[PDB]
Amino acid sequence: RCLPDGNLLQTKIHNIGATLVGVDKFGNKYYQKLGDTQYGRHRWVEYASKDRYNASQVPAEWHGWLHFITDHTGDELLSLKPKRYGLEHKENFSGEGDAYIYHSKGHTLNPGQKNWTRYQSW
Amino acid sequence: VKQTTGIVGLDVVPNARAVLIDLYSKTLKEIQAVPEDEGYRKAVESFTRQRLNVCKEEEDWEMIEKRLGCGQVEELIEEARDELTLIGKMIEWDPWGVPDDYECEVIENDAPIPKHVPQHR
Amino acid sequence: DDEEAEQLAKEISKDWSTVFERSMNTLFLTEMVRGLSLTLKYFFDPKVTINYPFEKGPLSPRFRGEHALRRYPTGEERCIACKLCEAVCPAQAITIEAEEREDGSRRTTRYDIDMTKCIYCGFCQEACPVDAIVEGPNFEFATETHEELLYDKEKLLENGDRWETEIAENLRSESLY
Amino acid sequence: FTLNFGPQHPAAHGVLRLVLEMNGEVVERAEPHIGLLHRGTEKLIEYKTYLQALPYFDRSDYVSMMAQEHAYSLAVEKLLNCEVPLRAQYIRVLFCEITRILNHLLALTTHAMDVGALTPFLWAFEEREKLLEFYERVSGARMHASFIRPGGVAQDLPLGLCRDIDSFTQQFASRIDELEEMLTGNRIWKQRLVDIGTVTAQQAKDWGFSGVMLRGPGVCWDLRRAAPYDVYDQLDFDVPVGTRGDCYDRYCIRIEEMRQSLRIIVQCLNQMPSGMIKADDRKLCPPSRCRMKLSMESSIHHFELYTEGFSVPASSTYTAVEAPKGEFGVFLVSNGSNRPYRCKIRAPGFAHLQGLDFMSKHHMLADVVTIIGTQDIVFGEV
Amino acid sequence: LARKGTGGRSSVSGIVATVFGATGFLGRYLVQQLAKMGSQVLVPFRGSEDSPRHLKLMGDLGQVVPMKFDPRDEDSIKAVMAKANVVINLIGREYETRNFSFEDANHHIAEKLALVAKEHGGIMRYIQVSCLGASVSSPSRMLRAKAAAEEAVLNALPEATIMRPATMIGTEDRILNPWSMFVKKYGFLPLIGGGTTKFQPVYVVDVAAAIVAALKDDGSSMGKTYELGGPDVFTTHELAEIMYDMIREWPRYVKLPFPIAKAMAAPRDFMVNKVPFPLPSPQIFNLDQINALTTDTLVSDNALKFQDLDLVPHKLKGYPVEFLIQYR
Amino acid sequence: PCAHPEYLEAVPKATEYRLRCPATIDEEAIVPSSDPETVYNIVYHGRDQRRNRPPIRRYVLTKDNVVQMMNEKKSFDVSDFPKVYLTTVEEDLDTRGGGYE
Amino acid sequence: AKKAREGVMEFLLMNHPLDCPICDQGGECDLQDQSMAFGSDRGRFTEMKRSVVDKNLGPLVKTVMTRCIQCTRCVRFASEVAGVQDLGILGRGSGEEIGTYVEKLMTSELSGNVIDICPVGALTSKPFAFKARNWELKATETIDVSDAVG
Amino acid sequence: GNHTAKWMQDRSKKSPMELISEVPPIKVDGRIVACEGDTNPALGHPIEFICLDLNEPAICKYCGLRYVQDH
Amino acid sequence: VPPNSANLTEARRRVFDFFRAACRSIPTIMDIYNLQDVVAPSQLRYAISAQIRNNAHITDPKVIDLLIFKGMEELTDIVDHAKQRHHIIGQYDFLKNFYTSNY
Amino acid sequence: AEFVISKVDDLMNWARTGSIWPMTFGLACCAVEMMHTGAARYDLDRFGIIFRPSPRQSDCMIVAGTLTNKMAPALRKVYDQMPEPRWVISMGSCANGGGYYHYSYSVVRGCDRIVPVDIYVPGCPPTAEALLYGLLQLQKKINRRKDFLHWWN
Amino acid sequence: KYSWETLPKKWVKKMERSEHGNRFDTNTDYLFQLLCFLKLHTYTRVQVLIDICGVDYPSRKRRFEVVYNLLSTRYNSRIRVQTSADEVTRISSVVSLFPSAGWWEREVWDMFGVSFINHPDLRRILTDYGFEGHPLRKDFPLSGYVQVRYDDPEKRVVSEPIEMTQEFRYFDFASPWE
Amino acid sequence: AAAAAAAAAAAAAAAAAAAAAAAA
Ligand SMILES: NC(=O)C1=CN([C@@H]2O[C@H](COP(=O)(O)OP(=O)(O)OC[C@H]3O[C@@H](n4cnc5c(N)ncnc54)[C@H](OP(=O)(O)O)[C@@H]3O)[C@@H](O)[C@H]2O)C=CC1
Ligand code: SF4
Ligand code: SF4
Ligand code: SF4
Ligand code: SF4
Ligand code: SF4
Ligand SMILES: [Zn+2]
Repeated sequence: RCLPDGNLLQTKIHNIGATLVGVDKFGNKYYQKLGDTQYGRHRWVEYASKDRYNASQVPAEWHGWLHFITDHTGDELLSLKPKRYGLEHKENFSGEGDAYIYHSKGHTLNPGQKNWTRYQSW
Repeated sequence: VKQTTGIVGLDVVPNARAVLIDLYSKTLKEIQAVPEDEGYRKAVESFTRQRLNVCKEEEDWEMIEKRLGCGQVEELIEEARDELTLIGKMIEWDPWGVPDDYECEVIENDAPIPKHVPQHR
Repeated sequence: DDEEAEQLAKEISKDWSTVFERSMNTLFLTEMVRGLSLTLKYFFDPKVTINYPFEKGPLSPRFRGEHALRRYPTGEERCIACKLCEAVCPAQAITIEAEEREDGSRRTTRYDIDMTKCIYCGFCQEACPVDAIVEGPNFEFATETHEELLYDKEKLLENGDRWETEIAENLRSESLY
Repeated sequence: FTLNFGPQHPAAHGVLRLVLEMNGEVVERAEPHIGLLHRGTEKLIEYKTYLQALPYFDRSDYVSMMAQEHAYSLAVEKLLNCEVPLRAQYIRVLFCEITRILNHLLALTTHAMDVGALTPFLWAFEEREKLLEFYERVSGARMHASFIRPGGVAQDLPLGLCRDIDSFTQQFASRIDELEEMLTGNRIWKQRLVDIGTVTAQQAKDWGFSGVMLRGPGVCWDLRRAAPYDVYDQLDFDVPVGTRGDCYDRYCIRIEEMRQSLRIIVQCLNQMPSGMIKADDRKLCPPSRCRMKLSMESSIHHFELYTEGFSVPASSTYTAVEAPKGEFGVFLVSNGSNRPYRCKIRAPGFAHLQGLDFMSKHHMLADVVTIIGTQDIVFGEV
Repeated sequence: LARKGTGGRSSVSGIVATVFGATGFLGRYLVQQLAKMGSQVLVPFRGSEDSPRHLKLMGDLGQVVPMKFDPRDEDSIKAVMAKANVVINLIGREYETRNFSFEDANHHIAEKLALVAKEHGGIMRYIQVSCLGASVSSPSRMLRAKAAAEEAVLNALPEATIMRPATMIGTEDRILNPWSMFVKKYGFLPLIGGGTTKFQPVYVVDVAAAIVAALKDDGSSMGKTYELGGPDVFTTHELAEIMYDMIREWPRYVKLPFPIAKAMAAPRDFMVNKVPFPLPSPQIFNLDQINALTTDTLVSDNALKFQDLDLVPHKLKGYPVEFLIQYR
Repeated sequence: PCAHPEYLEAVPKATEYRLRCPATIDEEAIVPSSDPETVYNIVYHGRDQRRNRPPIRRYVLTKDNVVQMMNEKKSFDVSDFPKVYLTTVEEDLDTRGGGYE
Repeated sequence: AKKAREGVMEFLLMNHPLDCPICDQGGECDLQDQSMAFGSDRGRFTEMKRSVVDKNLGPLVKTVMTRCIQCTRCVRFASEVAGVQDLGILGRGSGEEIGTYVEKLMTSELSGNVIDICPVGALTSKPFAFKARNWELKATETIDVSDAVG
Repeated sequence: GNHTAKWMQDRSKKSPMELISEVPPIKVDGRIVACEGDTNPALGHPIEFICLDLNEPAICKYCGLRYVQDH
Repeated sequence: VPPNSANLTEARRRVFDFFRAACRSIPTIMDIYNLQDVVAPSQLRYAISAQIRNNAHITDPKVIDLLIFKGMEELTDIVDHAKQRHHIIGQYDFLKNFYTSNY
Repeated sequence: AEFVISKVDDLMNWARTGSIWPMTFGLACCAVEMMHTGAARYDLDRFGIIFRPSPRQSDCMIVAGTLTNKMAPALRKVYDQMPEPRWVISMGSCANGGGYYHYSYSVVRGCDRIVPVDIYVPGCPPTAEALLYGLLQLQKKINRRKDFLHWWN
Repeated sequence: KYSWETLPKKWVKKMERSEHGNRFDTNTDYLFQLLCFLKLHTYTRVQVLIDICGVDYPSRKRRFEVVYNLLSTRYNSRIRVQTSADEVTRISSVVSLFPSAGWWEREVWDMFGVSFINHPDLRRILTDYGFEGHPLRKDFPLSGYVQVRYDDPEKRVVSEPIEMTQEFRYFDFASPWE
Repeated sequence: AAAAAAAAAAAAAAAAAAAAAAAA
């Protein structure tokens, strides 16, 4: 706890009756409080980064279960993530310095700014 | 006896039959100024005669509506007065008679229409 | 006429113990105390709200969010460069340039969806023959700068490999439609 | 005395830029300024195929999305002669009517938030966030569900959508009652709305209102009873028609039209035939993913329908449905090619917002936002 | 340069500039010229990321790439000038700040950018911007520093253009906007030295148009210290006469002898002393700006003027001063 | 004392609603594409709708034709007139079905 | 007539592979534009289509003979107009394969026009391997200056 | 590769060309294969029938998978 | 306004009418947009006349009607504060091209 | 030491990130989605965001919908009268970049042509949560300000 | 159809259709006179101008085609009177009959350029204030001529310079064999 | 000002459907 400075207190006021369904690699604890009441508020995630958290830290294995699109906890879709090309999540580093943010291939901030001139000069 | 036309603005007229007779007599008298061999004059004459007849025969506005099945006598008066306007307008900028050439192209297509589209009922 | 309409609409409610009913329902504001009572019932009822970052709104496997170029289970980008999505795109966001790679099988040298110039209508997901381009349920990719929001040629749309675990699920559940 | 009455509350009436020529507090004329939301829709559609043209329609009226896709689809089936199944018609109405509810839930309580009642807005928007759980579930996008395609409808309902729409319809009479108990009885409401923007029927006809502003005045005219364009000729529902024309009748209609739309939703649910979802004519309806991959002749059509298009034959029709705003009609001239040709979009709010000039004459300046309320003026269509 | 376009705002001009002083009053016009004639601009900012936000527009999707850099730390200046062929230098201060002294902000930086551009062989044109009359033995330590900056940018890097703009007028300037908001001391304008100063202001748009014109020019304008003077050689009092024409106010000047001013600006000159508090940027009374105000050397001599850039400056009446209307 | 006649008891908070989350395929839908009679009988020109239409017959009327038609139209007897779309209003509170649809 | 056309366009699309997305001539295809205009909207063939290896016809004509419908247009063009007589309709039945029986690059010039002759993607420009599509290409009715035939 | 050096600047994750050139060719029985896609004929590419008359493996154009006759 | 231009004479008459209108309206133009100091009335009259003369070779009457209508539109949107002012101040050989582009 | 400066920046940023009232230029549907992001389910009054109806007192400006070439001067005039610690959020494809109407003559190719933008909510009809996450990214942009440390240079 | 018998033959001058909604392609001179008919007439009562659709056929000689839609709330029918007026032909305005025609004709003139006779307040409704050019024509390019607008040193002002953008990619989907 | 004031009196609420309740 010790955060009376966030809405994280609203999540920690949840979890009082909720059951913990799995926890992904990053530490985000995925909770479920069904049966009681208030559909739409019976699946959430405790981000395990009580500060500096934001959305999109929820990996794709769980981002289904947590938006109610599926009923497969990330401990069940982890047997379906492709091993050959599977890639870990990236938290959406939007703005947090260059080389973390994404860059196109001509942005002059991207190492290896490609030239698009279709004609090959002499 | 009519309480009100559901339509807003079309105020209920108590003397519906009388003003209808007046308007249809005015229409029959004013339509004489258009050439006889024009579809407009045949139409005006025919339906004005039918409505003037049914208005003279029946007495109540309700019976006028019931026999002359054209909605409500207030809307009927609106139609008759608008028709008088049109006949007094048609006298001016007289469009009667077909000109010499008169190239009219009946592009009468007949595409089958699916009927789950609106059209009308 | 409005004068007579008023006279009659006030001669409709003109019998004692009806004038009294209307007077005690316009003096002891009674229509309004049924407003306050309902408002109170809702002041005490549970709240339909969602503390967002921790729990998010319900979606569906058909939900159209961040576009992701899928891959075949054995690597090999699924995107053969037919350009059907570049054609079907209403906003013309996708710019595809194709080159026979050295292996010999066609592939897109440039597959750049411009997310800002993109309407998220899912036409690309429908038009693509092999399900190469699909919309990942991400929808959380607000970018500090516009240039990042233009998704590069097959490199950032290739981040769908992370979302494949959810995209493959949504496709396995939607393909029945 | 000229006053540049702009958007009082932004995010509700976005680009409203009236220029009121007032007289103290009495408005003498209201001159709306259009074009602040004039995206090139009636030009951009001439440049794209009949499929690419459909997403513009959900973006024409932003509070009642699928009604315009349904008005466009019925204008590229009027030409195509593309007979759609019974299930496509029933889904198409169950969503045109869910859209009527999604619009009246907004255009009532956004109006009721401009008048001042703050809570009906948020209750109706919880209801709308329940109905967008249906839009978003059946197509994908919560608002712009490019779902009612020309032939039939994009793709079948999920296997749990009618149960959820039922579990919503059971609890939706109560929400309308609350929106009604909170606003209909109030003396602060009636006072703010009775005899406001009264439109005699001759005026609502003259100015081509043709919506909930043509049934306020008492003109019984609903293009679902006049020109039944779907199962509407099978579905039972009563069109509420006002008797005075004041902004309190149009509210009472929009709050009854939100119940008859509930009747139509419950009917479409209780009688939804298990048939094909799109027209069997695979040269107007792209074949399913399963078929185009397995069948070579389906793959060719999936290629020439997602690149070339229909190429609907040469004609010109005005298909008008009863969108929630009013008679939303799309006059679609069609050169033989696969791209439309001057897909003109008659959108109510272009004819209604004309009415603001005479509706809000001699009304007080604070009424000019109530008029804009009951006209359901959404500037995407204007 | 390698220009492939028609006008700008999507064209290319082969000028991937790094306008070192872009997040500044001169910088916003120069960046807009360079990125409206369609050329990349690598605007380097010093602190708050809100500084170059007004420059993310006026350039089309990466034509203006604001970058972070520390003025005293190299290996970051080299990173800002990594992909660049033009390097303009607008880094200058009129007031000493407790952290960066006059030399460490006017001379010891321009020399540093000059050296780290020399090392990064490929900077075709390096423009160096310093005030007019910034010659050694000028009273204002700002002009002595700005003269040493010219001498060190030419030595350490020859064929490097040097604009010499005189006090530049325009919106958000440091010459007229302090006088207004001091006319808001009830029309009280304290023209110092009695308005005997003779200085030639110039519409900042035209200083920018000259800074870009030495880029679009040929091999010439290299190592040639221009003097972007402007028209209508004015006097401080006379220039103030034109402000009161725009801002509707009645001329109510006063004269201040130079000792009185230098005593009134004796505070805010303990900048190096008052360590635990930064002073609020002396706007009108600046002991160094006053030392410059004393001698009217701010006049264009026979050195290169706008005429040697096919360019003629705008006047100082009408639009090029119509930013004062916002004070009426 | 309010809008609660044992009917608001249908309350908005559902708590058991979308019990089967959408992407969970408990039942695999089928969504028929084509009618069974049109699977192994793919003759199209009979089923065609785009192109299976009568061609546009645009024939010109000259003055002779229209004066002939005007003389042929002897009289506008009833049933040569467009029928009115008759619609009257009628007050009804909840009688359709009893308020239950 | 229409039933005969639909019949034949079903046979052509019967053993034809679903290569339209990966076919270089996907947009500019006689088979696609005749199926989408005169051929039936559906195909009843649900069996094992025949497939054909890709012959090496040089660094100009990329060959995918599985797509080729064996209409014989190219084997006539090389015999008559190009006049080199290298292409052939080897075999009979569905096993018909168009191309040189021995690996033989089409040494004839004027034999790159077989791609425009070809009503199907099968024979396509290998230089224009996949680089573009029939709809992206903005066309100008220019002339040529390589040889003086203009 | 060089084509893959135009869109991928990572150069640390294996290039898709190698990811498909390192999967072994699939033995089969007849002279024609299906390669409907991954496994599910509705989640793979349009079915592409490949000929295995040649001795070398015949790649599937859409998926890169390789098939050999296995006589 | 109905196109009474059944001849170039009526069209020219209403051209002079529009010219008199614009000239007699120049006061408000100079006032609302503050050009009474940058531009002289002679110069604004010069510009209006150079406009009406730049398009003087129009042997078509209806085209002149439409030109006068566009001009009245421009004026009415300049008189009122519909358009801004920084354009009104702006509204008021081969080798040197070759060196710049190829077009 | 510098720690006091670090904490005073943390405090200023906590203020400007807790109460960030945007002038919601709600043009078009993304204003209807923004109204859903202001509605009961995704509260914006929870995160402090109070939709101001006037540009005068507002920390942000969530331009949504198609910025028309005619509503460009009005948007610029509104942006010029926000108090300096202001930010702009582009919501929807039409507002952030050219969008469905990139090639429309009357539509500016993204508000990035009129106002300088700080967070572009992506997705043409962004999910109400997506606009909410865009605002939770604007909150990050505040938490990376440290204006006091820069005032001390 | 009853409407064609009564209507003066000269008024339905050029054309007449009989499906997809019936139309009376009339002449521009007899238009408002034809719109006076079909309204204020007992057996043809439209009263409701639904729409005024400018349509531009560049290959015609009378380029535009001002398609007046008309609903008849009384008889439940819809008639589409049309016209044909090129770029410099002022066409009669029917704002006097159906006052809804005001804004529709402002839009027809704005988009196309078909000025309307005796139409009070005929002023560009949709396009920008200083807009020159008529968008919904055919020869008007999609991206517009000078219609980019960006901020600049002319502060608080968005200029209107010549336009430059990612080139709109026109796809030639149209296939032979129609 | 002689402008017509909004008189908040009217006829009592009576839901007015169309005549097609039972048999069209
Ligand atoms: N203003 C005038 O009237 C005149 C000015 N000039 C010269 O023009 C140039 C630009 O003028 P103007 O923009 O108005 O000047 P400013 O004082 O407004 O500063 C402009 C730029 O200089 C940068 N800068 C200044 N000192 C430093 C430093 N120590 N470290 C890092 N960056 C620094 C500023 O960064 P930041 O914004 O972060 O502080 C800003 O980017 C200067 O050389 C100036 O002396 C010429 C004639 C007179
Ligand atoms: S959803 Fe796909 S097809 Fe549609 S605009 Fe976006 S990228 Fe293009
Ligand atoms: S994403 Fe789909 S449509 Fe686009 S090139 Fe790849 S396979 Fe073709
Ligand atoms: S030739 Fe190519 S594009 Fe045409 S039908 Fe055959 S595979 Fe498809
Ligand atoms: S021209 Fe093409 S399709 Fe015809 S036989 Fe030759 S290879 Fe086959
Ligand atoms: S970007 Fe899409 S959702 Fe947003 S306003 Fe534009 S059309 Fe609507
Ligand atoms: Zn394969």
